[PDB]
Amino acid sequence: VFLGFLGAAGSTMGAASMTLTVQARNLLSGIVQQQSNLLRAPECQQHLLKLTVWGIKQLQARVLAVERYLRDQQLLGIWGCSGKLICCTNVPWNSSWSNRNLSEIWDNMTWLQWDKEISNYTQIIYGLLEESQNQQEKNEQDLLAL
Amino acid sequence: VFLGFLGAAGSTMGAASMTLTVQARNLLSGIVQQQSNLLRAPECQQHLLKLTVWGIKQLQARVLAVERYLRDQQLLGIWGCSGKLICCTNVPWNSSWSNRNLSEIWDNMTWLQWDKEISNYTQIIYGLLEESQNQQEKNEQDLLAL
Amino acid sequence: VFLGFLGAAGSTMGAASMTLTVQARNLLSGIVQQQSNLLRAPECQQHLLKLTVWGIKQLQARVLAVERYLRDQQLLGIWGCSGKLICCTNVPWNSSWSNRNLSEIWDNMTWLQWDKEISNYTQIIYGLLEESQNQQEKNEQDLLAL
Amino acid sequence: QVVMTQSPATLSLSPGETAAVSCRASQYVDRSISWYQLKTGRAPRLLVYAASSRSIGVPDRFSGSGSGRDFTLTIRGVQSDDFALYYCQQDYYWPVTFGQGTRLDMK
Amino acid sequence: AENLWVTVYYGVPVWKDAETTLFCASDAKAYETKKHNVWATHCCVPTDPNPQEIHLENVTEEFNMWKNNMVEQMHTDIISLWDQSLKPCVKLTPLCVTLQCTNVTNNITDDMRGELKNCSFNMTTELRDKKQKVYSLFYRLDVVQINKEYRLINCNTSAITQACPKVSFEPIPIHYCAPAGFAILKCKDKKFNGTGPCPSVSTVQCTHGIKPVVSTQLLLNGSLAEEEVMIRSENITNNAKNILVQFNTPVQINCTRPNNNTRKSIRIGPGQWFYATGDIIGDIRQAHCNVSKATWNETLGKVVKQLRKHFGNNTIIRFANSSGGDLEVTTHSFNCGGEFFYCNTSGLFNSTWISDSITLPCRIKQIINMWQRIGQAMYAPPIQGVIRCVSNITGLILTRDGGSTNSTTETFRPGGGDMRDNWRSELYKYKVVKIEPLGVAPTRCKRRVV
Amino acid sequence: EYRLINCNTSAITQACPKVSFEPIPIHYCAPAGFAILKCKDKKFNGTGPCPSV
Amino acid sequence: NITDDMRGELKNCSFNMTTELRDKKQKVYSLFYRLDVVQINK
Amino acid sequence: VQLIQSGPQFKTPGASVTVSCKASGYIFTDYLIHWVRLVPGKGLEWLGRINTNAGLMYLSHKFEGRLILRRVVDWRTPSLGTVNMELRNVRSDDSAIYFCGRVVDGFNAAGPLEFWGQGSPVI
Ligand SMILES: *[C@@H]1O[C@H](CO)[C@@H](O[C@@H]2O[C@H](CO)[C@@H](O[C@@H]3O[C@H](CO[C@H]4O[C@H](CO[C@H]5O[C@H](CO)[C@@H](O)[C@H](O)[C@@H]5O)[C@@H](O)[C@H](O[C@H]5O[C@H](CO)[C@@H](O)[C@H](O)[C@@H]5O)[C@@H]4O)[C@@H](O)[C@H](O[C@H]4O[C@H](CO)[C@@H](O)[C@H](O)[C@@H]4O[C@H]4O[C@H](CO)[C@@H](O)[C@H](O)[C@@H]4O)[C@@H]3O)[C@H](O)[C@H]2NC(C)=O)[C@H](O)[C@H]1NC(C)=O
Ligand SMILES: *[C@@H]1O[C@H](CO)[C@@H](O[C@@H]2O[C@H](CO)[C@@H](O[C@@H]3O[C@H](CO[C@H]4O[C@H](CO)[C@@H](O)[C@H](O)[C@@H]4O)[C@@H](O)[C@H](O[C@H]4O[C@H](CO)[C@@H](O)[C@H](O)[C@@H]4O[C@H]4O[C@H](CO)[C@@H](O)[C@H](O)[C@@H]4O)[C@@H]3O)[C@H](O)[C@H]2NC(C)=O)[C@H](O)[C@H]1NC(C)=O
Ligand SMILES: *[C@@H]1O[C@H](CO)[C@@H](O[C@@H]2O[C@H](CO)[C@@H](O[C@@H]3O[C@H](CO)[C@@H](O)[C@H](O)[C@@H]3O)[C@H](O)[C@H]2NC(C)=O)[C@H](O)[C@H]1NC(C)=O
Ligand SMILES: *[C@@H]1O[C@H](CO)[C@@H](O[C@@H]2O[C@H](CO)[C@@H](O)[C@H](O)[C@H]2NC(C)=O)[C@H](O)[C@H]1NC(C)=O
Ligand SMILES: *[C@@H]1O[C@H](CO)[C@@H](O[C@@H]2O[C@H](CO)[C@@H](O)[C@H](O)[C@H]2NC(C)=O)[C@H](O)[C@H]1NC(C)=O
Ligand SMILES: *[C@@H]1O[C@H](CO)[C@@H](O[C@@H]2O[C@H](CO)[C@@H](O)[C@H](O)[C@H]2NC(C)=O)[C@H](O)[C@H]1NC(C)=O
Ligand SMILES: *[C@@H]1O[C@H](CO)[C@@H](O[C@@H]2O[C@H](CO)[C@@H](O)[C@H](O)[C@H]2NC(C)=O)[C@H](O)[C@H]1NC(C)=O
Ligand SMILES: *[C@@H]1O[C@H](CO)[C@@H](O[C@@H]2O[C@H](CO)[C@@H](O)[C@H](O)[C@H]2NC(C)=O)[C@H](O)[C@H]1NC(C)=O
Ligand SMILES: *[C@@H]1O[C@H](CO)[C@@H](O[C@@H]2O[C@H](CO)[C@@H](O)[C@H](O)[C@H]2NC(C)=O)[C@H](O)[C@H]1NC(C)=O
Ligand SMILES: *[C@@H]1O[C@H](CO)[C@@H](O[C@@H]2O[C@H](CO)[C@@H](O)[C@H](O)[C@H]2NC(C)=O)[C@H](O)[C@H]1NC(C)=O
Ligand SMILES: *[C@@H]1O[C@H](CO)[C@@H](O[C@@H]2O[C@H](CO)[C@@H](O)[C@H](O)[C@H]2NC(C)=O)[C@H](O)[C@H]1NC(C)=O
Ligand SMILES: *[C@@H]1O[C@H](CO)[C@@H](O[C@@H]2O[C@H](CO)[C@@H](O)[C@H](O)[C@H]2NC(C)=O)[C@H](O)[C@H]1NC(C)=O
Ligand SMILES: *[C@@H]1O[C@H](CO)[C@@H](O[C@@H]2O[C@H](CO)[C@@H](O)[C@H](O)[C@H]2NC(C)=O)[C@H](O)[C@H]1NC(C)=O
Ligand SMILES: *[C@@H]1O[C@H](CO)[C@@H](O[C@@H]2O[C@H](CO)[C@@H](O)[C@H](O)[C@H]2NC(C)=O)[C@H](O)[C@H]1NC(C)=O
Ligand SMILES: *[C@@H]1O[C@H](CO)[C@@H](O[C@@H]2O[C@H](CO)[C@@H](O)[C@H](O)[C@H]2NC(C)=O)[C@H](O)[C@H]1NC(C)=O
Ligand SMILES: *[C@@H]1O[C@H](CO)[C@@H](O)[C@H](O)[C@H]1NC(C)=O
Ligand SMILES: *[C@@H]1O[C@H](CO)[C@@H](O)[C@H](O)[C@H]1NC(C)=O
Ligand SMILES: *[C@@H]1O[C@H](CO)[C@@H](O)[C@H](O)[C@H]1NC(C)=O
Ligand SMILES: *[C@@H]1O[C@H](CO)[C@@H](O)[C@H](O)[C@H]1NC(C)=O
Ligand SMILES: *[C@@H]1O[C@H](CO)[C@@H](O)[C@H](O)[C@H]1NC(C)=O
Ligand SMILES: *[C@@H]1O[C@H](CO)[C@@H](O)[C@H](O)[C@H]1NC(C)=O
Ligand SMILES: *[C@@H]1O[C@H](CO)[C@@H](O)[C@H](O)[C@H]1NC(C)=O
Repeated sequence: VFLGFLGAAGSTMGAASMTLTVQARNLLSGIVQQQSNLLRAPECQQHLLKLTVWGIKQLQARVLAVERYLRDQQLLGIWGCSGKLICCTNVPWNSSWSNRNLSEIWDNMTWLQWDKEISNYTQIIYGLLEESQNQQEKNEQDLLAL
Repeated sequence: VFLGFLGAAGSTMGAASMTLTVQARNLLSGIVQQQSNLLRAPECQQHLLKLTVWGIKQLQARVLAVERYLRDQQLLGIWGCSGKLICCTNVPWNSSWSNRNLSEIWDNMTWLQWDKEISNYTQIIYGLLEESQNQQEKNEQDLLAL
Repeated sequence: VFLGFLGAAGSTMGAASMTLTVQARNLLSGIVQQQSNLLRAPECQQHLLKLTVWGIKQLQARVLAVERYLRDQQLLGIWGCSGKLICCTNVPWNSSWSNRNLSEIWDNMTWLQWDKEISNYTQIIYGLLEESQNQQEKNEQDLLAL
Repeated sequence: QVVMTQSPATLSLSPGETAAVSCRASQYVDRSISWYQLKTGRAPRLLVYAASSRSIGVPDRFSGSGSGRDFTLTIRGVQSDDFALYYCQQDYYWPVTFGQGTRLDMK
Repeated sequence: AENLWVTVYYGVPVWKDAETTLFCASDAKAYETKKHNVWATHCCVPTDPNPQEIHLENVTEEFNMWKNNMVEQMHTDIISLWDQSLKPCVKLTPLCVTLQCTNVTNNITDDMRGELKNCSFNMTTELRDKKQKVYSLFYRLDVVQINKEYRLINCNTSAITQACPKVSFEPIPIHYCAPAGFAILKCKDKKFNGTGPCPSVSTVQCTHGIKPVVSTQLLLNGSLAEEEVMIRSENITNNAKNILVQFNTPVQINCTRPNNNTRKSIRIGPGQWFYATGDIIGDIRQAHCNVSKATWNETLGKVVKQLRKHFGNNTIIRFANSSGGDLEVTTHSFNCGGEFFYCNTSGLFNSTWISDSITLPCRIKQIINMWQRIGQAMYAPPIQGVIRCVSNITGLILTRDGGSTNSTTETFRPGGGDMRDNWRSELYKYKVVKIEPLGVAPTRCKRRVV
Repeated sequence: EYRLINCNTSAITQACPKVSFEPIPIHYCAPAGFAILKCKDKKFNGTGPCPSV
Repeated sequence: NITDDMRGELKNCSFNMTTELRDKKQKVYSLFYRLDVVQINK
Repeated sequence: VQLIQSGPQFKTPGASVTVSCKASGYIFTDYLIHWVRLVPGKGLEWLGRINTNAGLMYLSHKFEGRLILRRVVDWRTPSLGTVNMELRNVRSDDSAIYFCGRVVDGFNAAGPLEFWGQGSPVI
């Protein structure tokens, strides 16, 4: 855990796609989330009760990490990707959002650069992914299929 | 998000089944759960620390939304529906719980009316769904299958 | 719910594998997590606000149950088991971790005894399960498959 | 009470010579005898916990012996550092009692 | 060596010992209408709906009542609730002034001579330019003679607060309940001595109801042993450790505070009130407790019979009274009908075992230091009328002196010790464990890649 | 000779001179998982089966 | 025994302080640094 | 393990004298604490012992009406605590060096003393 947390950040999209579990494992487990799960009492805890302001700040940090995690999982569920780090969809690429070939982006761009190129199309793409899944379920409820 | 949140409430069960992502998206995202995830500090936060009672009420609301969400997801997992908004099971309908044909309920009833008709059979049905999944796993652990 | 919560604890691994939903259902639902979800206000709540230390202790207990649940679910997701109480993997057994035949462990050992026999190989096994899933995804991204 | 009597009242010897202190109980005390080394300006040092069994930190110059009523403190290569008072302590019946004590003098 | 693969299971019935925070709950029946009861307000979560208990066939588990973190937690939470309920009360700072005191001689019996002092003083008033002359009776144990001039004892070290007159510290039973993800295991063997490999274990949702009664020497209103008197200790041969003795039958004790007593309130400030003790109606006599004599004979015969199993069946066992330099180490301390009693038990622990009723005189106090703090003190308001409590003695706290003489005897005395020994007498059967649902094992299946 | 009225029963605090208790409008908002339903009928008397929600 | 560089640096102040028993007063004194006090109206 | 005693005292005959011993570095409860008086012209005399957990006093039968032992503990801090001594009706016969000491581990039912203080002394 955290042995190369953002190690692929400067690498290409292709190479970086091979380290996806590395970042996923660090979204729900900060130091305080490890101390909170010791078999022994952590001892510190009395401090956070005697002084309730510190107790509240710690809980807010823990609750937020959980809420952010769950929201990303909910979107993957809605889009039809329950689990999987990499999933294919039926939404075609518009070639307006970005107009580059596969041999250019997977080999020459980093994920940070990509993110800064299509950031204002994010909501359009997410909207289409949701519509696609709804259409798929409508087709599933037809026993003659395709 | 929230552009027709309960819009299908007065519609029939059939039509309403086509809007399921609309309600699902609003279970983990109230206004305070959006403000809490800004890149900038929300600014308000000092108020909730200076006066710890308000800080606690806000956390209780956030924790509860998460717990309710997770409990529903756990039941779907137990019943054998990981993900999916609509899933088929192997539990037969009893015709005691409700005794109507498909052409009557999917076209003439709303979900609110349905809920008020079979509410005291809810636990029986949930119990059967769990038993069904356990039986399925017992059959899966047999390499000769069916 | 909780009608035989650890009832299989003294039973064999084989028999105990048939009660897995029994323990799973009790990880997110303690008494306070039921009282918190009443349609009526619980009434007690004012106590936990007037005296903020008790309010904080209760939230810490609730947040922790959620964090522990989610971490186990994240590991199952990473290892390629989204949902399911029982899942097969591609990691071979080393026969160093434990060197017993199937007819000995499934019929004569309890899960507690097993846990005390291979506890210091837990991290090795978990590491291998993650590597296996990453290798599987690398193979999936090949349209000629196997 | 159980009275302890030490003998001789005094020892007279040179460093490198051996030394011993006898102690006798007026009543049977089994193995409940301990020994102390006293010097002016210092609290008593415990040398022996019970009968023959020596305390922690004490050098091999010391050991004890005896039982019931007849006890001895044994000192081997006596050092100039050992020219101290010695006391026999009874710890079987309550109150804890001490003998009169003995003294190790230089020639 | 079989060709097996790793199979992952979730929901496996496995656990580890763990420390955590229990949340407490109560039976919301009669206790629900108590309203101002401290325990009925805190342990708000309703429980005991015919609660579940699940027998675990073939589970043997290690228990150790002397290292049980549930007791330490109970102790800490009791202290915190007491401080929280006293924190918002009046704070009687203005009372530490010179008092002018004389003896109460008004129809006092011989045993009450010098016990009560009639003290007058100059108190502050609600309007801040006036003073008033007021008086109150005090118990001898609450005052210090200085230089007829007296002061309250707690002047050198602390302010004295006043318990709020409506707050009731009545020890109604409470239950400890595990948070989700944890479980409480209970040891069911009869004649379990507090440690080791208990072969009969069940899980519970919550503990049985426990009354948080605070006392010294004699444990009141606890549970009883199932079959025989039990003697438990961390180490029975070490005369430094306390021995907890659990009776298998109760001994009934009747405690009273005679003297009709009245109460008056005095404004000390703007809505700030002090409760004074007014003249006693009727005559003046000592508080006392009554223990049946035959019963407090039969039950010692049982204790001795069991002590012989550890000390020798040819050993003489004698009981003797407490000896020490304080009140808190020699008496039986308890709260009765709201007032604090310090009773003399030398009339009980006086016998030698070689193989009507007992009246215990008792003194009372209004200024209580509580627990083991040096600063912090509480004034217990007086209660009008007379007080009568009927309680069950369910166990003893005993210590040994050490060895004695060659006659081979042992002497036992009422002990002292930390308040935690009172909770160890009820929570000895419970252990808290963390549930760990993931595990792996060899099987013949292999993930089929599709 | 006079006294302030609140002497027999309580201390009197003082509102802080900079604190303004001006009733600016506020809105009540539902937490996630809950919703607020509004009755739109004109001439609604406070009770019963409101048909426009 | 003050050096030249300490002249006027320390003040020896006596005053009527409250006591633990609220009907008495006590006369006590403490040294203070010049920078901690204000001369008004010794 | 350290035992720290208070300094020397002088008292008017008939007055009481109180001395103390602060103990630290081992658990205060457990390990009985004993008091021994040293008279240069007579030898050592045991006065009594105290059970620091229970707060119980055991005395040599010479001093039952004269000597009181007390202890102070705080469950918060197990490694620290004190033992106090009060001796009433002090006379010139009581001129002595008063010592505090602790029993050898495993001997609470007895009284060999492994650790010692400094000696008050009194008059
Ligand atoms: C539960 O609590 C009890 C306490 O109540 C714990 O028991 C105690 O355990 C410690 C060990 O940790 C023992 O310490 C050792 O004692 C021996 C001496 O033992 C003999 O003499 C005893 C004298 O007692 C008298 O007084 C009592 C009280 O009034 C009377 O009742 C007696 O009758 C006597 O008059 C006697 O009691 C002993 O018998 C008892 O114990 C034996 C088992 O040991 C039983 O069989 C008997 O039936 C009976 O119950 C016995 O006759 C000392 O010699 C030891 O010192 C050596 O070892 C030390 C180790 O640290 C070392 O530092 C010393 O320097 C010394 O070393 C010597 O020996 C070494 C051997 O390896 C050599 O290498 C070394 O060079 C040197 O030569 C030690 O002090 C306590 O005695 C014992 N207390 C009691 C009361 O029994 C028990 O452990 C606790 N249990 C648990 C689970 O926690
Ligand atoms: C071991 O276990 C036993 C058994 O539970 C326990 O004994 C019981 O202790 C409680 C607490 O002291 C006793 O309860 C009190 O009883 C008196 C007497 O009432 C009798 O008469 C009425 C009819 O008039 C009957 O209904 C009743 O059953 C009795 O027969 C009551 O007067 C007490 O009420 C006052 O104090 C309460 C404090 O909690 C208040 O909540 C209540 O509102 C009352 O206060 C008000 O009135 C007062 C008088 O005017 C006034 O001074 C106050 O300011 C306020 O305005 C209370 O109910 C119970 O009877 C005992 N049971 C038995 C069999 O004796 C032991 O105490 C326990 N041992 C230990 C060590 O814990
Ligand atoms: C404690 O001391 C107070 C005094 O500080 C005692 O109260 C006093 O009692 C006397 C009678 O013994 C009262 O005097 C009489 O008053 C009546 C009128 O009520 C008058 O007719 C008689 O001739 C006589 O003067 C006195 O006023 C009263 N003082 C106060 C302040 O109440 C109190 O009784 C003592 N209590 C105890 C238990 O000792
Ligand atoms: C940082 O950039 C350099 C330069 O583009 C990367 O270097 C490549 O490394 C691979 C693996 O060793 C070689 O096969 C390539 O030929 C190298 N490129 C060039 C132009 O020589 C380096 O890998 C990048 N860092 C990371 C973490 O990806
Ligand atoms: C509210 O009820 C009306 C009446 O039943 C629904 O009207 C139907 O609308 C569909 C779509 O335009 C038509 O094909 C049907 O013929 C209409 N029904 C009738 C009887 O004329 C209306 O859709 C309902 N509202 C919602 C949200 O479903
Ligand atoms: C506790 O152990 C006993 C003894 O091993 C188990 O008894 C078996 O029960 C099954 C079902 O009734 C029988 O078919 C076996 O023949 C019994 N075994 C023997 C040796 O007779 C008992 O089931 C175990 N408890 C649990 C919960 O599994
Ligand atoms: C209340 O205060 C008054 C003074 O305001 C005390 O009365 C004086 O006491 C002193 C001795 O301390 C005498 O020398 C005065 O002559 C007394 N004056 C009067 C008018 O009597 C009074 O004793 C105080 N009361 C109490 C109960 O302490
Ligand atoms: C409770 O009873 C157990 C036995 O059931 C005691 O444990 C044994 O004690 C003897 C010595 O008397 C040892 O030889 C055994 O090896 C111990 N057995 C085990 C499993 O530990 C235990 O000491 C008793 N507890 C108390 C406080 O008296
Ligand atoms: C404890 O027992 C004594 C008897 O020894 C009780 O005192 C008696 O009470 C009755 C009724 O008031 C009187 O008639 C007797 O004269 C009293 N006897 C004596 C010797 O005083 C006492 O009431 C009992 N205490 C409790 C709490 O019940
Ligand atoms: C404690 O008080 C109870 C009363 O509450 C006493 O019990 C009564 O005893 C008499 C005989 O003297 C019987 O006639 C009554 O029927 C009993 N009453 C009840 C309710 O049981 C009890 O004896 C007293 N205990 C002591 C030690 O004095
Ligand atoms: C323990 O019991 C003894 C009696 O066996 C009490 O001894 C009496 O103490 C008083 C002073 O408190 C003396 O006036 C008596 O003369 C003593 N009696 C005898 C026979 O000498 C001792 O006080 C009791 N201890 C406690 C704490 O109550
Ligand atoms: C505790 O109670 C006992 C028994 O009543 C008291 O011992 C008696 O005290 C009186 C003096 O009030 C003596 O005349 C008796 O001779 C004593 N009895 C015995 C057997 O010696 C004891 O004093 C009380 N304890 C305290 C601290 O007051
Ligand atoms: C402890 O028990 C003894 C008896 O073993 C009590 O002493 C007796 O008291 C009666 C009066 O009730 C006298 O007639 C006897 O002569 C006394 N006998 C002896 C040997 O002294 C003693 O009072 C009891 N102690 C307490 C505190 O009650
Ligand atoms: C003293 O103990 C007795 C015996 O346990 C208690 O009386 C029993 O209480 C239970 C309820 O917990 C009832 O089911 C039994 O029927 C009662 N038995 C009898 C013979 O009445 C008694 O309540 C206890 N006293 C106190 C003050 O707690
Ligand atoms: C403490 O208070 C006393 C008065 O209670 C002060 O002494 C008086 O001071 C005034 C001037 O302010 C003189 O006129 C009086 O004659 C003094 N009276 C006496 C008895 O000396 C005293 O100065 C104050 N002390 C301090 C250090 O401020
Ligand atoms: C949309 O993103 C592109 C990225 O190349 C940027 O140049 C453009 O200014 C963005 N549009 C707006 C309105 O910010
Ligand atoms: C069960 O539900 C039906 C719905 O039609 C209702 O009429 C009936 O009264 C309910 N039963 C009970 C016991 O409430
Ligand atoms: C590893 O587990 C085995 C279980 O049989 C145990 O015997 C061994 O001591 C453990 N290794 C270490 C270093 O604790
Ligand atoms: C008042 O108490 C003292 C002891 O403090 C006593 O000497 C005096 O005689 C008592 N006076 C009366 C009247 O009882
Ligand atoms: C502290 O208490 C003692 C009595 O133990 C008393 O003599 C002394 O005067 C008190 N201290 C103060 C400042 O009043
Ligand atoms: C208590 O039991 C002993 C047993 O030896 C007996 O001698 C004594 O008389 C009994 N006491 C009473 C009051 O029955
Ligand atoms: C005390 O300080 C003042 C200045 O505030 C100075 O004028 C005066 O001379 C000093 N007195 C002495 C004795 O130093």
